[PDB]
Amino acid sequence: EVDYSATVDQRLPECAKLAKEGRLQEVIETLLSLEKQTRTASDMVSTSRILVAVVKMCYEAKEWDLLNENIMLLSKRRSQLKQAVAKMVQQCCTYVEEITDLPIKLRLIDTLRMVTEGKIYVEIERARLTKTLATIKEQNGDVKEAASILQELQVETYGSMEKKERVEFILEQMRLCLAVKDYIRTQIISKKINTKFFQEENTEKLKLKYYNLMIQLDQHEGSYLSICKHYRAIYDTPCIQAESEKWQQALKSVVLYVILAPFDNEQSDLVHRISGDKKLEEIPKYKDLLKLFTTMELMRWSTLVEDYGMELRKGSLESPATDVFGSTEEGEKRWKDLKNRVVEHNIRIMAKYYTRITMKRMAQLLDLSVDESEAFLSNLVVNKTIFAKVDRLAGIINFQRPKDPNNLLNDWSQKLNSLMSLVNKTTHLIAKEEMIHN
Repeated sequence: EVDYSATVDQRLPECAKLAKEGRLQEVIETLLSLEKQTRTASDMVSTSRILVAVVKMCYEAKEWDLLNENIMLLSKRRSQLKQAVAKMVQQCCTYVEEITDLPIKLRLIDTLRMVTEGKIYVEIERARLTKTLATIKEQNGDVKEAASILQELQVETYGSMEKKERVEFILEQMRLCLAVKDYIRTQIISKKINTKFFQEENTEKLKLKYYNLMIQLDQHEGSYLSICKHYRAIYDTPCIQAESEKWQQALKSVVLYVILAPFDNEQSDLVHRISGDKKLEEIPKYKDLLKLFTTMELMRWSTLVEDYGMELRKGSLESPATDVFGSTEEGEKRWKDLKNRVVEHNIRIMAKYYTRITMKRMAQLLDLSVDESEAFLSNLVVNKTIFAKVDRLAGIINFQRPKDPNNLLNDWSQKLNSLMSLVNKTTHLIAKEEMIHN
């Protein structure tokens, strides 16, 4: 357009000197007139410098009220250039960072966040400023208010923000929600992160923070399998997989949580996947333990305790123990759940092999009293986990379902089919033997 350029180059140092002398209101009025001229001229580079010089002038002179009023007026000028306001806010957030006085900084943050509300070109600043506000509202107590302030920011919609900073914002939102114990909101916010982003270049810190936050979230609910998956995701990070003290702990937690997960197709598949790892040999006590949950035999709770409890609960100096079975309340609950998993595995094995078993023998093999074993079996039967009929009068447990004539005759027919196939295969093998020795 008219390209003022040097016109503001002449003015700005002069008004800066006058401001240092003490004249500000007249000087800021002169810059208001010059800003009007540039804005009508639509000179982006001149208007941005004018606004930046104005806010710097009101900042260096400690004119906090004047700075806030100038920000309000300059942001609200008619047909203001958006980039000029963006540069002005970018310069003002630096002053926000520099200011250490809490009330002045808070008022300046409020003004900046109210002038940048609902505007795309300053969405990043109002984001970062909000983060700063949240920090101020957390280091001074009142974590609930900081969580509420950072929660309303829909950072996933902010297109200009870098994906890395967006993920950092979501992680901070999740951490604040966890700090106020808002696990439902933590799940809702966790849904906003695509885990594939952690397969990219150097962002392993974000991956570790995200998966630790998810571990904390799922620990409260008790979803052991999800916790095991999260720990397995931590185990695959190159940073953790490069230090023994880190990947060993991660894999210890992986094993201890895949064991705690109730048996299903997914749990068995995960156990098989983990057992294929060779790094388990660096921690045999855990590896053998996993083998104990893979073998199709009875395992005794007393033997399991006397062989692994010290290595799991108290641990060793050479191999530190995870917090999975620590002395805290969560550790005690996980220990009880481990005993439940052991007895349930024993009941599964006893259902595969036994057809009928005495309640006394079942209690003896479960390291439980008759009443405790019967209650556990009843709980399993009601949940349709394991079929069993308890003739309590005779103290008998029947794992054998009544034989449908369809089922019996189908077993007979399957035997016939296998017999015929084996006869054919034997005939072919006989033909090969005839060929070889003729």
